[PDB]
Amino acid sequence: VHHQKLVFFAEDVGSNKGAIIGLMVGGVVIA
Amino acid sequence: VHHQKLVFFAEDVGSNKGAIIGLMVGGVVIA
Amino acid sequence: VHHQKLVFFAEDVGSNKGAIIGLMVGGVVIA
Amino acid sequence: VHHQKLVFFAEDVGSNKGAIIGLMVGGVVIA
Amino acid sequence: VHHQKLVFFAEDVGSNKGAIIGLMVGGVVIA
Amino acid sequence: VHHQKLVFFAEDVGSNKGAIIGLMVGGVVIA
Amino acid sequence: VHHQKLVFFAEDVGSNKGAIIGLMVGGVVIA
Amino acid sequence: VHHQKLVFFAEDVGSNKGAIIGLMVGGVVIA
Amino acid sequence: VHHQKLVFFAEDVGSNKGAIIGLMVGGVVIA
Amino acid sequence: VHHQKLVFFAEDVGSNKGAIIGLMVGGVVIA
Repeated sequence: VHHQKLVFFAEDVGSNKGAIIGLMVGGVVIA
Repeated sequence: VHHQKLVFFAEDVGSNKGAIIGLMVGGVVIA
Repeated sequence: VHHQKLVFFAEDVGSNKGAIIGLMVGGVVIA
Repeated sequence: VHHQKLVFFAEDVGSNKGAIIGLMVGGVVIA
Repeated sequence: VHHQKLVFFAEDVGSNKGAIIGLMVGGVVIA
Repeated sequence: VHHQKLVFFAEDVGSNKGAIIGLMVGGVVIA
Repeated sequence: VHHQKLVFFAEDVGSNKGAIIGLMVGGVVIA
Repeated sequence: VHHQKLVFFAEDVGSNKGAIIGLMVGGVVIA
Repeated sequence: VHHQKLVFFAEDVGSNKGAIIGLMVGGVVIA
Repeated sequence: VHHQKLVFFAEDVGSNKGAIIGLMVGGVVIA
């Protein structure tokens, strides 16, 4: 198994007010 | 198995107010 | 198996208020 | 098996308020 | 097997309030 | 003239993704 | 003239992603 | 003229991601 | 003219990520 | 003219990540 660059942002992000997650194992993610 | 660039944003993102997830194993994702 | 660029955004995204997921294994995704 | 560019957005997206999923294995996706 | 560009949006999308899925294996998708 | 309780929701609403308006005077309401 | 309780929600609302307006005078309301 | 309680939420609101307006005079409200 | 309690929240609000406006005179409100 | 309690929160608010405005005269409010 080989994980790499799960989430990619090639350009600029103005702001983040939610949840940015690459990899999770449980649950209960609420926006 | 070979994971790579699961989520790609080639250009700029104004803002994030929800959930951005590359890979998950459980559940219960609520926007 | 070879996963790559599951979700692609060639241009700019104004905002995100829901759920953006590349790959999931469980369920219970609610918008 | 070779997955690539499951969901493609060639141009800009105004906003997202639902669910954008490239690949899923379970169910219970509610808009 | 070779999957590629399952869902294509050549032009801009105003907004998304439902479910956009490239490939699914289970069911129970509710708009 | 006596306006009261133009729109009533006796029970819980799961979500709103359209337009809920009690009273309007102009037009151009688009769902 | 006597306006009161134009929009009523007797129970809990899960979320709002559209437009909730009690009274408007112009137009151009887009969901 | 007597305005009062134009928009009423008797119970708890989970979240707001749209527009909640009591009274407006212009237009151009976009969800 | 007598304005009072244009927007009422009788119970707790989980979070706000949109726009909550009591009264407006112009326009161009975007969720 | 008599303005009072344009926006009312009877109970606790978990958090605010958008815009809470009592009264406005211009426009260009973006969530």
